[PDB]
Amino acid sequence: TYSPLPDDYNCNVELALTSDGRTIVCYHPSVDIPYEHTKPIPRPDHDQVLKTRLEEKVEHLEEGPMIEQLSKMFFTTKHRWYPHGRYHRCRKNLNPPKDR
Amino acid sequence: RHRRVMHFQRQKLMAVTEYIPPKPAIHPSCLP
Amino acid sequence: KKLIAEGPGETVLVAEEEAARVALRKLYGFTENRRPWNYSKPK
Amino acid sequence: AGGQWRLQQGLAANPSGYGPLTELPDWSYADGRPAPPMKG
Amino acid sequence: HPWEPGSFRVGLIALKLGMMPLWTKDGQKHVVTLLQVQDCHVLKYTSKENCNGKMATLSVGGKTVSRFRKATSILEFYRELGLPPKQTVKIFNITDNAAIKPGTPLYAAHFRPGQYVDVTAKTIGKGFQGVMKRWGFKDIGRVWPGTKMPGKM
Amino acid sequence: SSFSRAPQQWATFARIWYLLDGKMQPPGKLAAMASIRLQGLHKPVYHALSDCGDHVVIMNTRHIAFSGNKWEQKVYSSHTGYPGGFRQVTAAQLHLRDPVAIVKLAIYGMLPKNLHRRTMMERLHLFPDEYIPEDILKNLVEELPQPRKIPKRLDEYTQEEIDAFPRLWTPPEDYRL
Amino acid sequence: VKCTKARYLKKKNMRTLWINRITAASQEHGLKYPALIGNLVKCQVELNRKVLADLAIYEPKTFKSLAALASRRRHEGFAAALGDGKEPEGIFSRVVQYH
Amino acid sequence: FREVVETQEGKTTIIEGRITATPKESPNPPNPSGQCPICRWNLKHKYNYDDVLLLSQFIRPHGGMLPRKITGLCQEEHRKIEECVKMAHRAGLLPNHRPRLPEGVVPKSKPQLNRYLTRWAPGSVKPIYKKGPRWNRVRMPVGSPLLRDNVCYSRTPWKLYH
Amino acid sequence: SYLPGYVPKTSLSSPPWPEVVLPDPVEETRHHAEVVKKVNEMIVTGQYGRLFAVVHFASRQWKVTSEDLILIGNELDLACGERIRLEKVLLVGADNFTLLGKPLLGKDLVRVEATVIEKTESWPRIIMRFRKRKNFKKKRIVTTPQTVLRINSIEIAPCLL
RNA sequence: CUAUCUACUUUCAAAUUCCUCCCUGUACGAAAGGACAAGAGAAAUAAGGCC
Ligand code: FES
Ligand SMILES: [Mg+2]
Ligand SMILES: [Mg+2]
Ligand SMILES: [Mg+2]
Repeated sequence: TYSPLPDDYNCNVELALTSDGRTIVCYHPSVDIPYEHTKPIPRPDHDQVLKTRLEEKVEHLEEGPMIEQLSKMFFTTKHRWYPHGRYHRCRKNLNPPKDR
Repeated sequence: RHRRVMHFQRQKLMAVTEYIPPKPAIHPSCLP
Repeated sequence: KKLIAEGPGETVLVAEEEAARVALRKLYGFTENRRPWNYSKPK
Repeated sequence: AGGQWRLQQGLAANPSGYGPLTELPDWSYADGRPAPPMKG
Repeated sequence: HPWEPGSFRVGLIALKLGMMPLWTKDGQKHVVTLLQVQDCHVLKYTSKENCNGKMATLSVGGKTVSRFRKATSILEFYRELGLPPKQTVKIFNITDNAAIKPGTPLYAAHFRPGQYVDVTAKTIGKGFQGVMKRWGFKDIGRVWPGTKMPGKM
Repeated sequence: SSFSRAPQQWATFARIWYLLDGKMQPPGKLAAMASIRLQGLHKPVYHALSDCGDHVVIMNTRHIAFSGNKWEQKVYSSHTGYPGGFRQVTAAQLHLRDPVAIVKLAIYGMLPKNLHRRTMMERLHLFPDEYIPEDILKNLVEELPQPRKIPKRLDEYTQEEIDAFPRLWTPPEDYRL
Repeated sequence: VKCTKARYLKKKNMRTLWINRITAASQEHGLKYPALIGNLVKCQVELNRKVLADLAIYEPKTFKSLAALASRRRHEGFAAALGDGKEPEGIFSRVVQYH
Repeated sequence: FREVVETQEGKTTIIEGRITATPKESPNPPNPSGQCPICRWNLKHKYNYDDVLLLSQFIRPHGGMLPRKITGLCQEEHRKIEECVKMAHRAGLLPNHRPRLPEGVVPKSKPQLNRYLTRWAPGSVKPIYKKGPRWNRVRMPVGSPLLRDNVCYSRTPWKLYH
Repeated sequence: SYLPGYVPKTSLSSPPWPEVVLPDPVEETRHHAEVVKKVNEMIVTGQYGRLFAVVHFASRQWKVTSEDLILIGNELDLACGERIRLEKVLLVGADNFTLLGKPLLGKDLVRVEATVIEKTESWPRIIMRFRKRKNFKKKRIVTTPQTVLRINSIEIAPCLL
């Protein structure tokens, strides 16, 4: 039949005027994702006489290389990673208003 | 001596009053 | 094969745990869009 | 938007002109008593 | 491998001993510079893909220097290679058929008489000099980038 | 939706990865779509101060098609900064030198002229010829439709379609052709 | 002085934001902003831009219905334009009259 | 269709033509009053540069245009189709209507710059080094002016200059 | 073999947009009654949770729900605690259905009640015009009367049919 | 300029030129006349360095 919009996403919309014609009624139930359209949850992942060692993977990196790594990882420019002076740091409100 | 600039209101008037030629529904050459 | 809940997460484990919380909210009738508490004077 | 269409239906070009949306009372008392007429 | 047209073999690092007069059978005088190869070895080989260049690279080292004045990381590199540390390390762009095993010594007979060679080195440092010595010199509202002014020569 | 507050916020502002095919597409129409996605202007939650831009991946940038004679006529000009450093090259010359330059410049001009523009460009991934790194391929969420419909070539027409079209004129049987 | 003048800009920018968000929400349903706003008026739906932007974010199902209603009214306008007026007006085209 | 041939046999060459049946026009044109084929089929202002099915009928096997007298097209449509065929060729829509490659020529691959609606031959056009001021801006032609009268299904007329 | 207005298929022969056929009026009128009845039964059986509505109040439109607060930008000649009914409801919505007025829904269908919880004035608003004088000492300050309304409840009645 | 600010302080190194010889009394040239590059030597300038 005729649909104003496709009904394969978000919800199925049925538009109907009332008999008097003064009210528009919209029936929009949710469209549940079909099981077929889903993927299975990805499953995560010797002479070891000595205990396993929790080697610290914390490597020192200089500011330039460290900022370059952060910028690449988050797809940002380098500027945001540099610090700012005391004047701006103290200006920031550390008890901002919160709405719900 | 050179075509002087017109007041833009006048230029707007000229454009709105430009000749519009009649367009036949069927081209004359396309008819017997 | 019938969806009961769906949840978002930054990791698959976090999303799976959130989905469980969403399912529990629906089962216990404590969803975010449930009928609000009625304060109308008894009548 | 819709100013010319509204005029074609005999309505005010602005939906805030004449009609139920503007002229009708905004509110009434919960018990059903009518509110005082609005200043506008 | 045999030499093929389009091949680029490695070069070497030499020390500048000085200059001497040389005469040719046509009776012309020529001043030459004596370049002495001291403890020159191949240090590293990098293939075309890994070098980020069209041609593969061969790293060559120069004069032997004290191990007591070198960084730990550099000292570890030479420890694996089995050679005393070098003073200068240069990169030569080579073809895949000119690759030499790291550690191989390079000699002056790598070049032969009658051949031409480009020689690269740091020039004698003259410090901060004026336009006259630096450039030989005795209005858009700004100085152009690249303008010749006094500076380190 | 009865999500937990933190998960709900994460989903609403999450970054999406979009794929765009540039084969036989004009750069500007590709740039116009990429501009909107890189700014987050396609989201109802859009706000300039909210960093709600999305990732845009454009492939086949080498196979873009310029309408008209823009290959010859369109000139890209830059200045090195030195006396006599002004350089002007045509779109064709620039395309051979850098297959992604034309699409990149088209997007750069459309983005807002503010400090957020360079950040938006970081989320732009231009690839010349159908090869996308596996990591970027795993991010992809949706492929946006090509802005220009690629007309079929004469050879690409099926016999049924060729027959369906009528023969407009009767050629003289004595004409060499 | 800036504070006094900014009140004018605040209203202007807020309306620009609602239109941007409504445009984005409409595009998700294949509808251009002028089609949605104008056709909703032709259905005697007087929801303002601020509410429509709020609905797009917090009531997506209701907003899709509004987009579907605008799309339906737009199609009824197309059919009427092709017709000579002999046929009857569309169901959603019918305008309620007030006196 | 007359195909001239030549056969060298017995130390002699014979040149003769061969008359072959041609594609007959589809019967019952919708508008038999139309003077030329385009109007006879209600195709005036209804074809573009990418309608190879329509344009291919008026071009030779090697991409050349056919004479107006042979085709019967009116001068106005003849020029329209002539421009459309030029743009169709420059866009690669007609890859089988090119001159046959002899044994001497070698297969070669050169920069293939995709283009469409190309009014001018790429070689003749010169770069716009100086755009000029806003009031006197040098524009880039897109499409052809001959197709300015084509049916438009949008509220905006075609932009012929970019 | 062709009609008088037949045109061979080409790019410009027909419009680019896909042809749309609207439902038959008679058949569609029957379908509308089924949808209105279905939604009416949901209201009759209370098959809805939280409701939201769009109300027109003080020249303004408010997307509200139960327990919400709205700051009205003027006085309302009402005592704090007074319970009023917001009588101009453009829209009332549920999870699965939405009712739209043309332009206002009937009073029978939806009832929205609110309470006045605070009567106050806004924070001082500076008015400063840069006329050709010493401006600072000539700054005007205005405070506007405000009223805070709490949305108590939104009730829909089964009167669609 | 007792120089606060703007700008700038290595676009690192593809080189130009005039003469002589040669090509050549050759190609062209009715003929006279007379190449061009290809080179060779010698100069100078500029750029870069060097004792
Ligand atoms: S005479 Fe009708 S289109 Fe040519
Ligand atoms: Mg020194
Ligand atoms: Mg305004
Ligand atoms: Mg010197």
